[PDB]
Amino acid sequence: VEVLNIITGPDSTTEIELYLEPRMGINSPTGDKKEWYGYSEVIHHADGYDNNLLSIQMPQYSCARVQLPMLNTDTLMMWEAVSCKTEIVGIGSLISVHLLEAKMAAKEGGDGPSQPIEGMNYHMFAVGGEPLDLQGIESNALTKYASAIPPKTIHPNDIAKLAEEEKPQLQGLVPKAKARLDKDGFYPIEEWSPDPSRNENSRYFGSFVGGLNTPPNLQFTNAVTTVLLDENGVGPLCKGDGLFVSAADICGVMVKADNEAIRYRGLPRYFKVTLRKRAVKN
Amino acid sequence: VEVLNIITGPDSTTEIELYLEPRMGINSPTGDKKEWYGYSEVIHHADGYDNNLLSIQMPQYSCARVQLPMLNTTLMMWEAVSCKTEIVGIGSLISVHLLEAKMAAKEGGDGPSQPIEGMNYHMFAVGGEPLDLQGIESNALTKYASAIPPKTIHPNDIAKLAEEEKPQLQGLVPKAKARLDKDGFYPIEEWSPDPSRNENSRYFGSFVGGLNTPPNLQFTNAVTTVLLDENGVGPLCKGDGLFVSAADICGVMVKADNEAIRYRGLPRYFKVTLRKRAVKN
Amino acid sequence: EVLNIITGPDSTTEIELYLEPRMGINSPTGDKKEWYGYSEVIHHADGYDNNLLSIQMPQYSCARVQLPMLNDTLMMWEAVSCKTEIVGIGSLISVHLLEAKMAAKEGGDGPSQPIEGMNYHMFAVGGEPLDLQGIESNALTKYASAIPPKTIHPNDIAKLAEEEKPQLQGLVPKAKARLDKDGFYPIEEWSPDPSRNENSRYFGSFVGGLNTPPNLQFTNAVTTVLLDENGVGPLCKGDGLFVSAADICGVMVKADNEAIRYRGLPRYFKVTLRKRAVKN
Amino acid sequence: VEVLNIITGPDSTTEIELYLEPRMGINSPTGDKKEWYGYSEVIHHADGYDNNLLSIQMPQYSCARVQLPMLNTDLMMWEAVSCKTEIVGIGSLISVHLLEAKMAAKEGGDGPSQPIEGMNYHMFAVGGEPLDLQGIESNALTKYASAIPPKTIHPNDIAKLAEEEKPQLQGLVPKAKARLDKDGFYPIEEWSPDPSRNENSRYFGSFVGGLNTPPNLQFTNAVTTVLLDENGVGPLCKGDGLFVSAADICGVMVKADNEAIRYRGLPRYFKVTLRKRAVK
Amino acid sequence: VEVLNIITGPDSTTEIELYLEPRMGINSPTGDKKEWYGYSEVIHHADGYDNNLLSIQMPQYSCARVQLPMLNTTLMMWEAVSCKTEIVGIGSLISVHLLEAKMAAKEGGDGPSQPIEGMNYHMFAVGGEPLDLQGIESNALTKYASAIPPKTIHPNDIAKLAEEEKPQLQGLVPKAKARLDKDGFYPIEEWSPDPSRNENSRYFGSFVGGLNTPPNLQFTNAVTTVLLDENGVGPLCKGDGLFVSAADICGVMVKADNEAIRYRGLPRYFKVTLRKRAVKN
Ligand SMILES: [Mg+2]
Ligand SMILES: [Mg+2]
Ligand SMILES: [Mg+2]
Ligand SMILES: [Mg+2]
Ligand SMILES: [Mg+2]
Ligand SMILES: [Mg+2]
Ligand SMILES: [Mg+2]
Ligand SMILES: [Mg+2]
Ligand SMILES: [Mg+2]
Ligand SMILES: [Mg+2]
Repeated sequence: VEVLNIITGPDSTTEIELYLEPRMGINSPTGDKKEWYGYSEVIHHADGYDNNLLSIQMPQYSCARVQLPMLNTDTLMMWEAVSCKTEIVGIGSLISVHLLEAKMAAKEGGDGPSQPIEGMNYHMFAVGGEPLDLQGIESNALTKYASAIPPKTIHPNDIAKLAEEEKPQLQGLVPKAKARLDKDGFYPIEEWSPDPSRNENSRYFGSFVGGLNTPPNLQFTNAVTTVLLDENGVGPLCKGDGLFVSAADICGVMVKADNEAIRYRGLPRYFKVTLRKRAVKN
Repeated sequence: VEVLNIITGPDSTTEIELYLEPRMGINSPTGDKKEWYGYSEVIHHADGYDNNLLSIQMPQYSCARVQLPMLNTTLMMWEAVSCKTEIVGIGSLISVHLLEAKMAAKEGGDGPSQPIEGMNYHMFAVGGEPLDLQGIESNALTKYASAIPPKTIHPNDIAKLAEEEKPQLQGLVPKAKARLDKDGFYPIEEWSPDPSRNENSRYFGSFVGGLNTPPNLQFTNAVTTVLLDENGVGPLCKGDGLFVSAADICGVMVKADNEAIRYRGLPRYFKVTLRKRAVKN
Repeated sequence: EVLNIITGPDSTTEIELYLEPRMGINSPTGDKKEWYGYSEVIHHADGYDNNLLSIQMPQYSCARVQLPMLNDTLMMWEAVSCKTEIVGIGSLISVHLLEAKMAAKEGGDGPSQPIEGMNYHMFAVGGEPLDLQGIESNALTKYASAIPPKTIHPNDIAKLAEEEKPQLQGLVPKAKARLDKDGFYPIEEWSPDPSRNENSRYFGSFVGGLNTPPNLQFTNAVTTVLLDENGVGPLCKGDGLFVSAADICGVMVKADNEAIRYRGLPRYFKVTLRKRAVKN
Repeated sequence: VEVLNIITGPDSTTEIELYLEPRMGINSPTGDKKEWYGYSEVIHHADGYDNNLLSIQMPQYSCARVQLPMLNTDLMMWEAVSCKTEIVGIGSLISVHLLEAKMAAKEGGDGPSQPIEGMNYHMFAVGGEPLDLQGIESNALTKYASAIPPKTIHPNDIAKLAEEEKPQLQGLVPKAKARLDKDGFYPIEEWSPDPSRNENSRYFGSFVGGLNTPPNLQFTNAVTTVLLDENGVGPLCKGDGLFVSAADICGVMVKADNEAIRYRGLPRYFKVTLRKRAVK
Repeated sequence: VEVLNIITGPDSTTEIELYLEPRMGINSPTGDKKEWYGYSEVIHHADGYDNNLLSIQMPQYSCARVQLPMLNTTLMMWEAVSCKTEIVGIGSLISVHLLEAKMAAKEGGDGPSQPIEGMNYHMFAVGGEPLDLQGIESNALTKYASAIPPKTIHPNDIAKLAEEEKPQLQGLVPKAKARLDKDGFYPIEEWSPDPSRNENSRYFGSFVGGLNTPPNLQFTNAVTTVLLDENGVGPLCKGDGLFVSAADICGVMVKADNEAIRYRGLPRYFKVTLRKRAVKN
């Protein structure tokens, strides 16, 4: 669409708010594993080699489409996302040093606190007028993944369909390994990144701090607004009067006392997005 | 309501100042545990599983309401424009002779104590009404002690989820909402500022986790925090009250005899500048 | 001589590409294809007890992109700005890395050590190949030779006698090259040359050590401006744009002997160009 | 005071420069302990419990009053506008041959010493009256030695709480207030700048704690600190006195024989620029 | 000199570029120790106590005077306005096969070497005359070796304090002053830029200490450092000389056999832009 003038006058703006709950692999507070909702299943070093890596061991992106007030119901209009407030909620919970099943931080014979949540932090949020474009990669192209119908997750080679001999290409950049973030708890973080070659109609912001013992470093405020306008002053334009929000917030890992295996911990993300009416020509 | 013009002229502005003392769990310098005022009770890895987690083992938010000069006695409200805030007693964190603290030296050494280090949780807020809180749990089935009168409130006190439903609290339970309306009552480990409310508050928060992290803190009187939003409107004080809230966990001390920890908190100063703002009811 | 910016329709263009990492195993083909995007294993005495191999030496990526052919006024493409991203940062959360050391005590079943340690990140956009300056940490390191050569070393150009090679631990002005070949110039021997690169813009950071947490951001909301203090960006000779990159994201540690491999990630570039009038 | 116009003309500005030497506890290069000037006395975990903690084990604030050119000879005050401040001798922190310092190597080794590292407390202040101080105790019942005359003042020297009320000092005791009116006298561990006062002072402070943390310090003559408030008004010098205050704990050394520590401080330079301000 | 107008005209500016090679102590790629050019000699904890500390064990400041085009053949001086500067060879710091370096693995492993890490000291200066230095000692009674002719100069070489007064040098001795007037002669561990002088120089310094700290270094040709003071005046080049100074310790290597260290330095590049300035004498 050709983008024309910002529409002025009353009822020219609106605001939408929502939460994305974390999809760390145990994605429902129902069923056998409900006690660990908001965490991954336990991961051991030879998972994906000695056995098939399960979807419940692979933190995934969160996403939602929000229905906007129907436009075009004079001038053809679309909702334009201009700015958002986003917040990781429950950061205070990460002070706990009495984590159930967690390794004790003390010498043998001590009675110390648990190790708290620490280690790799992966934080991303996106706002767009259509689903977020993803690019696939593998750290280990020959990782063994559990297979189900219906699929619980999608892997880059499910799309790229390289033969065993060509799958090492996935440790680099395989142009065919592309997808849209159209399903919540379905695309693993460890295999999918936002695609900087697309996303012309989305904005995304991410940080990663790696390692297993690194201090989680997180801020929270309602005083900071993220501007979603591009260099021409145009924000994401909401196709079908739909706003698409995407998130991933791995806040670290817990370490299990009995075998020192880990689980990822995620927190919910809040979004408040401000939108204005923009005139367009088809 | 509808905000109109900033009121100008003589006595159109005012300033308030106060201290919030830390509520790390031992919240009074009186009684059995008064020696540990400004610290938590000792915490061990199985507390809340093998026993009931005590209110005194849970660092809590500080809060106060400050009465302003009464207005309307043009409708007018006090509008908080800016504040100076400061953590006081940072230099006390240099101590390497902490009472009962683990020695930082090999066996047979005479080294210093481990100083205060590890997880830092710093938050201040200024608002025209109590700060909105959202409940969470790191572990939904943590066992909590029940004191008389009750010393803390927990998210499930409000959500009233059945034991099979409580794992919802590891995510976002919308019913688990409260207002920061009592000093030393809302635990930091279960309550966060609610970003879905707080339209009339400003909050600023930082967390650095782990047990060994260096506390990293600045102090100055040369920095002003602006409380105005994108429209140039600050918090509007309902009932001619200003609400201030804080949490400042500065780290942990480690006990020599069993390597259990206590949180350490420091007091926070606030100076808030306000101006009269015309409003339409 | 640089004249006015060209105005009007079709006065600008955009080009997009990916540079794949060249950490030493530079092809997903042959005996070592399973470690594409990683280096060969490195041990402390490699380059002393044996010849250091090209596959053990992370290298710069580069490509030349053909622009729309230009040519009233003579015209060059001028690189104004770019968006660049490291892609696949999410893959660095893996704690089940094949052959990696276990992060737990003997008798544990803990996760693998994740990728961590030294990060070397550089990107460059230029109207001609990036100028490089040669150095050696250890001037007498032994390097393997092949024909065709898999890498070029500063002394291949400087041609110092063995007694003079210690000069390469400082600054040897003759040890200069141009980044004209992808997966050829080792990071550990070649730096962007600050005495040239008049027609190139480069940006780099290094955080060293073997245990350091990788610290990486990714966004599409940040533009890097390529204009100099006079408002002139890279001017594209032969209607070619030259992009260069190095992204060492850290190392993996082998369970067997605690030897390491470097890990690199691909880098995306989008470069916005405008027509600049020039004279001669 | 009601503040009026800046006074312009010749002789309307002046510049003050001086050094504050560190007061880490060994506050003089004379006497039995002179070898450790610029360090604290050694500190053990049980000091203040098993024995009385000494003034020489407690880093203290540095301060000076500087007399300015007298005004209202026969209403004007000096206004501090800006300052350049520098920690001098930062290069000395590279030493890995510190006297009596723990060796950084395994038993059997001949490694370097541990260098200065761990908790860094850096503060400077410029004001037109003494810096206001608020008292606190990390441990309210710490036992302090009493010298004659007194070498330090403690918060309860002013608050005078009974031993049963002293745990109040682990929070905020409003009675525990003092002015930084004496060099090498106010312990950093018990006194902080009082943010409820200091309306006529500007202070700047950074702390990074722990025993293992790297010192992180900058030095330049290219940065000016502005002392003006939101109204463009700097500190106004009461009685034509400028007050400068500092604390620069750069880290600790570890003793080889018992692993006890001494704090190490460095001297701080100030250049303050002042102008005449009319006042009612 | 009273400073007047910037001189405009076609031949009113010039640009100089040069390298300063590192003086970590082994200061020439010739002689017995040429193999360790760009490093210090090995350093042990008791050096300067059980023995005389050698000049080759003490990182030193680099410096050069560049001859500018002669002016005054009305009265004029070269004014340094801005520079680009760069640490060259940062990529070399990825090496984990350092000759003679400690293995980063358990006994019986075959791990990589420990790479260059630990203390980073980075300083550059541009002046119209030699940089002013202030002397200090971490340990006033360190024993310095005394070569003929001297290979370094020590603060007490200028302050001439008796042994009983030398502890003054752990603070600030006003007499301990020098000018950075010789390449590889002034140890970093004893000499800092003098902030009480250097009215006609600009210096920029950073230090990160410890033995295990990751080097943290950037490189670009997109960053220009402005040398103009508050008044818009850059350094004025006395006798038509430009004075550049540097120190770039990038970390230490750790020896396998006894875990003694060597410092490692890298070369620094300078491009300085100068303009003609009128002055009055
Ligand atoms: Mg490919
Ligand atoms: Mg595109
Ligand atoms: Mg829910
Ligand atoms: Mg809301
Ligand atoms: Mg040379
Ligand atoms: Mg040049
Ligand atoms: Mg009190
Ligand atoms: Mg006050
Ligand atoms: Mg002196
Ligand atoms: Mg001076």
